[PDB]
Amino acid sequence: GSSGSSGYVCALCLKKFVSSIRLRSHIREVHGAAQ
Ligand SMILES: [Zn+2]
Repeated sequence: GSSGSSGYVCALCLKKFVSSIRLRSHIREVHGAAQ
């Protein structure tokens, strides 16, 4: 396997973030996966 990508990226909007949490909540406010 190959390595590279360090940061985290959304699975829907495909947007990169600073940390995991910052991305998690983003999906709850932007994507709101708490339906
Ligand atoms: Zn997103």
